This record gives sequence, structure tokens and C-alpha cells, in this order.
Amino acid sequence: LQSVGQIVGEVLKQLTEEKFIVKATNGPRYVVGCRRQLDKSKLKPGTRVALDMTTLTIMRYLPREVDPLVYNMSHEDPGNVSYSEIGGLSEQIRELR
Amino acid sequence: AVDTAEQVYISSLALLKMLKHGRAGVPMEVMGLMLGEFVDDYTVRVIDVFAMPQSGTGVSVEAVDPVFQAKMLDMLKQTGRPEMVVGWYHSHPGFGCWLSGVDINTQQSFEALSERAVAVVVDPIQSVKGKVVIDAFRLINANMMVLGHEPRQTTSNLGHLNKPSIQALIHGLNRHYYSITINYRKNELEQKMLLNLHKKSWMEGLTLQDYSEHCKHNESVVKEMLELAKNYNKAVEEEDKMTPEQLAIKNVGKQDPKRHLEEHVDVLMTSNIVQCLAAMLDTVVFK
Amino acid sequence: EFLHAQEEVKRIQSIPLVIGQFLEAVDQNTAIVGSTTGSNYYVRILSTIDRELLKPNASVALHKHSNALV
Amino acid sequence: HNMSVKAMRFPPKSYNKDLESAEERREREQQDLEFAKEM
Amino acid sequence: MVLESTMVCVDNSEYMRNGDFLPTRLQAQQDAVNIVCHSKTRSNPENNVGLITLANDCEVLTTLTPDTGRILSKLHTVQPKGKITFCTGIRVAHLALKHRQGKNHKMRIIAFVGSPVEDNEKDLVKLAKRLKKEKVNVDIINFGEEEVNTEKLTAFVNTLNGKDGTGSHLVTVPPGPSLADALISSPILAG
Amino acid sequence: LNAKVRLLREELQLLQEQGSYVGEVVRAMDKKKVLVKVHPEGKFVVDVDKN
Amino acid sequence: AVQKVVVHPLVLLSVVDHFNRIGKVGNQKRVVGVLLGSWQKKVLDVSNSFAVPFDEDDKDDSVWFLDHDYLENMYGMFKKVNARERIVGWYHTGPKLHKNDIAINELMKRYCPNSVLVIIDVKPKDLGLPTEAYISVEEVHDDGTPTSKTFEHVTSEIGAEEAEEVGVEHLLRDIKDTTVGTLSQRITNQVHGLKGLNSKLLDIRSYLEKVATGKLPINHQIIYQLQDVFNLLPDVSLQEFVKAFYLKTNDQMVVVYLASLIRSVVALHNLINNKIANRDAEKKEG
Repeated sequence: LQSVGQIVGEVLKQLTEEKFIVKATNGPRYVVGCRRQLDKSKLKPGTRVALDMTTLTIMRYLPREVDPLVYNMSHEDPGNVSYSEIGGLSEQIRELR
Repeated sequence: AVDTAEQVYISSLALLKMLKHGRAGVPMEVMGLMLGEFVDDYTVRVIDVFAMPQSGTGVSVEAVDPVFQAKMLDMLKQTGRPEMVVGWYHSHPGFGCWLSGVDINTQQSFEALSERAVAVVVDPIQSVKGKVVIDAFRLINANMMVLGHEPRQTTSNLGHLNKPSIQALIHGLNRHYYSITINYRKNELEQKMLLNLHKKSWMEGLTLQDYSEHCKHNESVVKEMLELAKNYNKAVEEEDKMTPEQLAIKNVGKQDPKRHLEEHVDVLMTSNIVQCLAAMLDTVVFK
Repeated sequence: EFLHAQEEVKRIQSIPLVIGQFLEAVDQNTAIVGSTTGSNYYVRILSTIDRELLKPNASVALHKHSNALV
Repeated sequence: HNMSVKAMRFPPKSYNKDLESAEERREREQQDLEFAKEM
Repeated sequence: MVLESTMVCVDNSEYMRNGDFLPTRLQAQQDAVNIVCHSKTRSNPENNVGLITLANDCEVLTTLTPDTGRILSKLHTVQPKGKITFCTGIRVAHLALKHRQGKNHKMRIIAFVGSPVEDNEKDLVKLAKRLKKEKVNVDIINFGEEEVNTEKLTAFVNTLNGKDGTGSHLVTVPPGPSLADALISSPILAG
Repeated sequence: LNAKVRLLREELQLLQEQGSYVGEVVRAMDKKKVLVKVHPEGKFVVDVDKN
Repeated sequence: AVQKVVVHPLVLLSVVDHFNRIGKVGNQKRVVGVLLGSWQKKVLDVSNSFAVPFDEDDKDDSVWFLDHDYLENMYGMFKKVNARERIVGWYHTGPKLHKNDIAINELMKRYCPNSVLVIIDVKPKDLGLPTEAYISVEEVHDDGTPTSKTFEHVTSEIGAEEAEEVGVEHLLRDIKDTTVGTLSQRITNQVHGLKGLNSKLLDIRSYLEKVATGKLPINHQIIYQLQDVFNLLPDVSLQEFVKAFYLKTNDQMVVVYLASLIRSVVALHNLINNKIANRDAEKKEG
């Protein structure tokens, strides 16, 4: 109970060595700094970053998002129907396969 | 009781150490402890500071860790440095100067160990080429205020030279703690040593540059000079055909040759004169 | 002294930054600009910046709290 | 050029007017700051 | 009740390595150092011990520390080689006694001899009186191929402590091949 | 020169004040009252300064 | 191996106050400490340093004492606060290099195979840099020894970081350059160069005076370099050189001529503008 969350945004480009410009999930865009120990070679435009909620500094980069809808759509099939239960259209099945 | 004329004296090394340490860990609040002495009860001198290991995944560290502090204190003595601790310091990046809620409890321990400690707060990213932001505070108790009395009895007018910022007033400040004045002690030896920065060797002032890029640069400059010369008279002619109330706003989107040519003239004259003079004396310095 | 004084005004540029679009300049050192938050403002211009670069649809950076052109 | 700059400031005269921002706006600013601090 | 800081000065020359004793004189040094350091540890718990070697040019193995195992491990890997440079070894030992954390402690230096020494009379008397000037006491253990009548050593006794005080002592060579540590067990407390 | 320097310092000081909105007025009223409408909010009836 | 070394003011201030606090106790002549820094390509950077107990006797240059455990535990202790730093070399504040330097360098080459020696002068009196950088190497010649240990110099300079820059700028309130232009481009470059060249020639004069009268350890590499120096002086009496020089100078002066003309025109325009704008102000008062 001694930790706080961080806002999530997307980087657009860097002005100089210590200044980037990033866009949150919502509208507003900010000119922000970055952490000293963090690597600067991975911050290509389009990546997703996490910013502090009181100073808005680059802290960490993250992989691409996966929507919960797409996750649900990815795997939902408890059925186990095989080719023996379907008959009468042995040519269209070959055409599809 | 305590007075408003209390003074604190900070050396140069301590300032630079704490500034560098605070700037290194910008996104969080790093902390350390100072050391010095109390020559009297009006002025407190601090002579050296040292950082301390922190626990990550946060922005605050408890100061209770006796092993490291004891080891550093008993090891510094072996090479001089018989001084004792006088207080602690921590940095607020881009906020200002105040004491957060936990900070009162944090400084309560030092107050209990020694009733005349002090807390120093440095702002590492709000200072540029001077005007470093450093403040010093001490706590007060509310029971004495219940008695209808106020601390820091005033005996002179040198304690109220700086008006506090509005953000310090917004937080606790005078109803929870009081700030004290600050000063930097300077001597001639370190100041004379420190001014050697950016000084260049005697070789850099006798080289006379290549005689091939110089003519290219002059040729480049002359053409833009010509174009600005052509564009000057157009703006000269229409200087009064329009009312002067909107004259200033007329030059808000497009450049003006009058301001944009003087810099060309200046750089060109300087380069040519210095390049001539260098060769002039070099022709006779060597043989 | 003036050379030293001209440099102390850069204290208002470190972290507080919001990106906005320049809209109009009513007169000298005062303008109206529209932030990306979604509202317009009538604000004051910093003196030392070069007025020549203020083109109709340029993008500028503003103070977070005072919301002044920086 | 030097001669020209030597004949520069002769016509200006009686420019004692020196006003920075205002006269009584400081009181209003201080009152607003105190009101914000109190709240 | 004395707080004492001890410096051990161990020889590893090519004459010391001679093996007239039942084991090599190396093991005599090891077990003698063991018993003396143990005696000094039970003498006072917060005492500390440092170690230096005698060679062509002397060199220190461990700065004054209250630990014991590091000293034993460091001396266990020594290899017998070199000559004796007693004077410079004593000088650098005295240097090591300074810059010591125990400013209130009492100085003590113990030295080993197992090789002939080319000492100079005027040099040794000057060194002895200088070391007296800074209130330094030295105990010396001679064994193996002893110096002729320890006569040079005798000069130290004439010059160093031994007159108007018992702050210094000398142990003669034990000729017998038997364990010399048991024989020297008494003088270390009766010195 | 002195006036320029002092003006620069005061200009540094006076840049930490709030901005002012822009709005469209629909119609006025009596005893110094007007009705205005600023787009990211509703309609406000306000007064007028003395100048 | 090493091309340039960069020194921050922090280590300079640390050297100064270490020297002060250890020399106040007694009359010591030389003090020793160990540096911390970083590498990148062939450029070395020095960040901070800490002291170490050291003793040396003036009676002989073959007796001295350092502390191993102190250095080890202090490095381990600084490791827990910043892991980027590492041991790079050592410094001694002696006015000139001593005989024991080779022995100490060999002693602490264990912790860094590429140790770099740095000499800092604590009371400089000239405009030259206070720091000098050396690196060990093995040299070979005809007879005497197959190899011998010898120091070689490496270029050094004083750098600055942003926080260090603002700190030193706040500390240097009293002294600041008057103007930036031909002034700083001339005095800071040319006169100082003449000063340094004269000082170097005076030093080599002194060494040459020491020979053929006094000690006389005739060394041959110095003689070879002196012959090379005295053979490389150009001749300025040649006709073609004079013609080329005159051609280039005549080519260069026209640009200054043109710039002066433009400045005069701009000044006249400013005078006209001011006079016209100001003559229309007296009648407004009535």
C-alpha cells in the first residue's frame, strides 16, 4: 500500500537529448523529460510509454496493446466436431480445404 | 528562546555534491545527511555531505539504517574529518520548497536526538545558470502556540529580507515550521582554482585555419547579403504608406532585412579581421 | 548587470509544457491561442522569444499553470 | 558611422515618464494571493 | 589493562627456509605465530594485529585488523625467497604503526630472525634511539641460524629498552629441533 | 538603461498569473449586465468593468 | 590506448579540500587518492574521488606505506550508491613527479590494468591548466635493458556537466568576461599563446644551460628533436610566398570595405528615422 500508478501514453518524437513529446490516451500532448538510467535507443515513434502522474517523466516502455474483445474472440470453442459427423458435401469441403 | 537571526553557512563542495546527487535521481526524492558544527547559537556551519543507499520502487526512504551511517562516520575520521552530523537533506524535483506530511515525522527523530537540527531542500530542475533554489527549515510544536505565544523572537530586521512564495504558504509553513536564512562561504583559493573551466591551451590561439573553407564561407555570406540588399528598398518605400499603429504588427510573420543583415555584417567583419591579424603576427613569430 | 538579468527569465520552461496552436495576435506581447485541452485563451507573450517565427498555424508550447505563451 | 551615432540622441528630451505596470494593482494582487492562500 | 596493537614481521629468506629443525622453519614460524597471536587475542578482545614480510624489499600483507583467520590464510601461502633488509622493514613497520585507528592503543612490534644480517653499528644505534624517541617497544625472536652471539642484537638491548625499564626483551636461539613454540611460551609473558 | 533592466525583472515576475477566456456576447441588460456564451460551457450573465 | 581525459571541477574541489584538511594537521608534502570515472571509445571521463591514508619518508625514496583494506572497503561502499562508477587511476598533488610513482602505479595496477596517473597543482600561479595526465608504457632502445617502464603524457582538459555548470556559474559571481567578440577572440587566444611559447622556450633554455657546463648527462633523443625543430622553420623571403600572401590579403580586405559601407548606410537610416519620428512630438503639447 505504498505505491502509486502511472499514466499511459504514446511517444511521438524527441526534440533534444532530454526532451520528448508524448500523447496520452486522451487528447492533450505534453513536452516531457525522461529517466536518466533508461535506455534511449528503444524509443522509436509509435511505442507505448508510462509516465509519472505528478511530474510526467518517461519511466518505462511497454509492448503493444491487446483488446479484451480480441482476446475473447481469440479462443472460444468447446466443440470438438470432426469430419465424420458431417456428410453429403464431400466436394465443397475439399474445395475449401 | 530561538531568534530570527539564525544563520547557516554552506561551503561550495557541499553545494555541488548535493546538486549533482539531486540532479542524478530526478524522478524521485533522494536523501542524505550533512555534517558540520555549531560554533554558536546564531550560526551553523556545514562542511561536507554524503548520499545514502535508497530502497527503490518509491519516492520516499526512511532514514533509519544505522550500519551504513555508523560505518561512514567511523571511517571518515581515519583521514581527518572529526565533525558530527547536523541534519539531513532531500530534493523536490520541480515542486518547490516545503515539508510534506511524513517529513515532519522524519525530522522529529533528528529533533529528538538534537533539538537544533535543520532540514535542507534543494530544487534541481528549477535552477539555471544561477539562482539555485535551496531552503532550510526547522519544526515547531503546537502546544507552545496554545499558550498564545509565537516562536522565533525578533531582535533585528535582517531576518525578513525575502518574502516566501505562495506555494510555501499553501502548504504548512508558518503554522507548522519556520524557514531560516542561508549563506555561502567563499574563499580565494577555491574560487581562483574554479575559474580554469573552458580555458584553452596556447596552441588554439595561434592556428590560422584553412585558406580554402574561408573563401567558401565568404562567398556564401555575400549572396544572402545581396538578396537582403535587394529586399531592403521594398520595405523602405512602404514604411509610411500605412498608419503606424499597425506598423509593428505588420512584422509578425515575415522577416525584415534590416534586423537580419546586421548579424551577417558583424560575423563577417570579425572573422576577416581576426584571420588577417593571426597570420600577420605569425609571419614573424616563427623565423 | 543587464546581461545577467536577461538570463534569469528561463525559469518558466523546465517541466510545465502543453502544446497548443497559435490563433491570433491582437497586439504586441499579447495573443489568443487554443490549447489541445479544448478551450481558447487570451494570454501574454514572453518577451525574449523571436516574434518572426509566429506564423498563422504554428505550434507553440505554453506554461501549465499560468497558461502563458512560452 | 561614429559621427552619425554622435548626433543620435540630441532631439529626445523630457522623457521622465517611467511607469512599469500600475499603481494600485499591487494591493489587488496581494489580496487575491491572500484569499487563495486562505482557501 | 592495556590496549595493544601488534605488528608481526615474518622472515622468508633463503637461509630461514633451512630445515635444521624437525620440520622446516616455515612451520615453526606458522605455529609460533599461531600461539602468539592467540595469546595476544586472549590478552585483550579488542586488540588488532598486522603482518609484514622481510624480503629483498619488504611489503605489508594485512593492515591492523582484529581478525585472525585472514592473517593465517595470508601467511599460509607465503613462499620462502629473498634476503633480509631488517632496517627498512622496521622503518616501514613503524610507519604502519602511525596512521592507526587506535590512537589510544599501545604500540608493539614482534620480529623474527632466521638469516644472517648485514647490520651497521652506527645505523642500528641511530635507529634504536630514534625509535625510543617516539616511545616504541620491540621484541625480537632469534632462531635457526643465529647471528654471531646475537652481538648486533645485544647493541639494541644496550640502546633500546632494557635499561631503567623492562619494555623490551630478546629470546635466544633454541638449538634443539623440538618445537620452539613451547620453549618461547614463557618469555612472551615474562618479557 | 536602468528602466529597461527594471522592466525586464518585473516582466519576469508578472508571468505567473491566470489567463482569461474569450467569449461571444449575445445581448446586454440594464445596470451594467451582459449575457455571454463561451463554447466549452453554458451561458453566463456577468457584469462589466468600470472602463 | 588513451586519447583524451576529461576532468570535472568536482574532483578539483575534492583535491583542494582534502589537501587543506590533511595539511592543517602537520607538514606533509604529498597526498594520494584514487579516482572514479567512465570510458567511452578512447575518451576517459573523471567524475569523483576519495582519499586514502598514505605515508612517505623524506629520508629515502624506497620506503612508503599505503592501505589496502581501506581502499577495498571504501570502493565497496561507494558501489552501493552508484554502480556506474569504477576505479580508473589515482592522483597525487606533488608539484612534480617523484621516483616512487612507478612503484605505486605497479602496486595499484591490480585494480585497473589501464591506470592513469593525474597530477593536480594546488597553488597554480600561471594561466596553464592545473592537471597533467600520464600513462605507463614499456620502452626499448639499443643497450641497457630490453624494456624499461616509462611514463607518457596524454592530453587532458576540464569538462562540465549541466548541474556542475550551473553550480560553478552560481559560484563565479564576481568574475565574468567583459565582451564576446574580437576581444575574447584576440586576447584569450593570441597573447596567451605568446606567453606559453616564451615560457616553453625559457624552460628548454634552462635545460640546455644545464648541459656542457654542469652535470652533463648528454642525451641524444633531445638533440635529435632539437635538430628537427630547428630544421622545420619556414622561409618568408621567397618571392612566390610574398606574392601569394599579398594576393590573399588584397582579396580579404574588400569584404571589410563592403561591410563598413553597409554599416554606414544603416546608421544614416536610423538617424533619419529617429529625427523624423521625434520632430513630430513638440507640437502635441500645445
